[PDB]
Amino acid sequence: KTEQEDVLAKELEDVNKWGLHVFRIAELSGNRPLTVIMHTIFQERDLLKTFKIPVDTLITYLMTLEDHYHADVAYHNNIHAADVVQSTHVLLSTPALEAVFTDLEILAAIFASAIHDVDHPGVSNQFLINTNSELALMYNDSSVLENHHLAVGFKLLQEENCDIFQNLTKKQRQSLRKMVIDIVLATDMSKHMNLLADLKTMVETKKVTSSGVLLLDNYSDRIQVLQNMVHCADLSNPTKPLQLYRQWTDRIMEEFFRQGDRERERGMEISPMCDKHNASVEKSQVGFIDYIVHPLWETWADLVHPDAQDILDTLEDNREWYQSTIP
Amino acid sequence: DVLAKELEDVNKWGLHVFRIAELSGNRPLTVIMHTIFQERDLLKTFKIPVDTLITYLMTLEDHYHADVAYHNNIHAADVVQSTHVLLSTPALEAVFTDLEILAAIFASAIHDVDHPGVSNQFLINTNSELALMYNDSSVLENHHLAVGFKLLQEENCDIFQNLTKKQRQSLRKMVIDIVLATDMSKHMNLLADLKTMVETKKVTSSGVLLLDNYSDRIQVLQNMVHCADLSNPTKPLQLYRQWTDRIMEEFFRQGDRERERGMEISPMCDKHNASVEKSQVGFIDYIVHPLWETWADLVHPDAQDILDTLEDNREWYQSTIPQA
Ligand SMILES: COc1ccc(-c2ccn(CCC(=O)N3C[C@@H](C)O[C@H](C)C3)n2)cc1OC1CCCC1
Ligand SMILES: COc1ccc(-c2ccn(CCC(=O)N3C[C@@H](C)O[C@H](C)C3)n2)cc1OC1CCCC1
Ligand SMILES: [Mg+2]
Ligand SMILES: [Mg+2]
Ligand SMILES: [Mg+2]
Ligand SMILES: [Mg+2]
Ligand SMILES: [Zn+2]
Ligand SMILES: [Zn+2]
Repeated sequence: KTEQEDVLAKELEDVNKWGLHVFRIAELSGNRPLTVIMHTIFQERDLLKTFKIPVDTLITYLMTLEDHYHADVAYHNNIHAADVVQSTHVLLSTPALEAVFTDLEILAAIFASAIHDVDHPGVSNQFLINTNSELALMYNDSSVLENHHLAVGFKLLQEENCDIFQNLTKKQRQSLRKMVIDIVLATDMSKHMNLLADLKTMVETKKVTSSGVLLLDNYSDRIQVLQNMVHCADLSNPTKPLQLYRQWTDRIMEEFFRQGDRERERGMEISPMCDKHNASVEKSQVGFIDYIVHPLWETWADLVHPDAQDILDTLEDNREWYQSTIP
Repeated sequence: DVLAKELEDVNKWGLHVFRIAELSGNRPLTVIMHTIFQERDLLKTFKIPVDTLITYLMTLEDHYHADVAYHNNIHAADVVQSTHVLLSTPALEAVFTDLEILAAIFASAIHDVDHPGVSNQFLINTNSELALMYNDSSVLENHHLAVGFKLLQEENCDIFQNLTKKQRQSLRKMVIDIVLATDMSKHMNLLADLKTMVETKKVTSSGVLLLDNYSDRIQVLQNMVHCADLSNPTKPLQLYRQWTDRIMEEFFRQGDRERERGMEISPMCDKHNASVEKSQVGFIDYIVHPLWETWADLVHPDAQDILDTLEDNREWYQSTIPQA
């Protein structure tokens, strides 16, 4: 749903697959990967018809949302947003979750993924706190960027011909709003340990039908699975085909080193992994996997067993790549 | 003058704050904060220039709204002064650092600044910019904090300028934790934990509370400022009556806006159907007494007189309500 001069349709055939080449999509779409992928998912899940979303309204909002991801930020840009959307889209389709979620809950998870880093400045919450930024002042040092991402994502609905939720009922809007806020605030890394703990508890008390489909009894259960799902998608780089992962790693190091440069310039202690003069990119990816990504994904794999087995296997193959390339 | 005479009672529960408002040219927050900072020797302890302090206070007080009947500068001054009294409760003697004392008092002063006179729920329900900015979570309390700290940036307003970097960071953290605890949606959880704190509390031989970690310390300051926020019905009846007038005027004005917007009118906000007596009794019964009873437990017997007044005031408001 954007001028492309190409196609693009061949690549988009993998939109239902892990390891869709999102960088290729960005190139082929004129750097509109978020609009393209979102538009394709909404058509495929029939969400326009279900929620009576005018298509030109959808594309107008997406283009505006995409414009508020910063082009000069190496990792937290429209491609990452497109990536987390598409990954969530795939996770939602997992067999163990078949017919578990409503169309509104599906819509919430996808919308949340799309806005979850919008207007990201390329620095961390802690950098913003430490430098007494207006944003950290606004949000009292609490989930500073995640609060902002939500505010922007919802505020953009008010731009001309941009309110994709105009035909939701008041109650639907309220519920969707609550769910999106819950999901995006859960992408705050400071909540990771708590989220994982609660995911492990969920796995332990897992209930499945005969077909091995999860049974969730209430909002707490459903929102918790959605929170962890989008958190998994946000943390999915190392579980992707290696060539994708390698580029994601290049981008986050570029973004991190730029923060470190800002810290160095202001005589601040340089943050962990943000010192380009003293970095161990490969070692850092292995620690990332060992202490953050594998624990999470092993637990997700548990919840949806064996739906996520190949992802766990790739994660292990990718861990070995970076291991084998430590100098 | 007469103001200096009224301010002699600044260390006592039931200070006539309305009188101080009148006599100070409607600057109760400024004069009471100044008085308390002198009293506790805060300017000396924290190298705060008096011209700075006053400049900040006047700006802060200007940012309370004149046309808001309850949530204005008089309420701010009242919570400041009540917190100030509670801090000096015997059970808490030499428990808190001067920084923690500064944090509680500063928190109280800013805790409702720029209040628009309507509730969080109203702001959420009318899709306000404030609720949009803060994702429906502690909407006004986040706002109060942001504005309160932001005013420090004004010309000659930075009263913390001579705090060490660690001091400023610690103070900022404590003030945030305290003002967020004034969100009513956290009341039951705060109360629930306070009861458990009380159940397991430790005291020295001298009878003073022992609070070993930050979690316990801030928990007590959170509930202290929450009690001061909720202290109207524990005051002499002449004062309590005026507070009741004001909150009802404020609530009915919110109800008027809700009616004009075709919205369901919020509980106790309909000028046509509300009973002040029934409302205040319910307020004491389900919110104020359960909290103050727990506070009185914590510091027993320090708060018994406060609790007695509360129970008298309850018995009083319920006397004109027919009952079986
Ligand atoms: C391909 O590499 C990464 C991809 C993603 C992340 C990562 C960690 C947490 N998230 C979740 C979102 C989040 O909360 N943040 C908060 C902030 C701490 O930085 C993160 C970047 C964003 N994402 C980390 C990656 O690498 C590590 C960072 C230095 C090398 C190891
Ligand atoms: C003198 O009367 C009152 C004085 C104070 C309060 C009161 C309740 C909660 N607080 C704590 C601060 C707060 O959180 N809020 C959130 C909002 C719900 O309304 C309150 C206004 C403020 N303060 C209530 C009083 O009574 C109400 C009028 C009808 C009976 C109830
Ligand atoms: Mg193919
Ligand atoms: Mg983020
Ligand atoms: Mg369950
Ligand atoms: Mg308040
Ligand atoms: Zn992200
Ligand atoms: Zn208040």
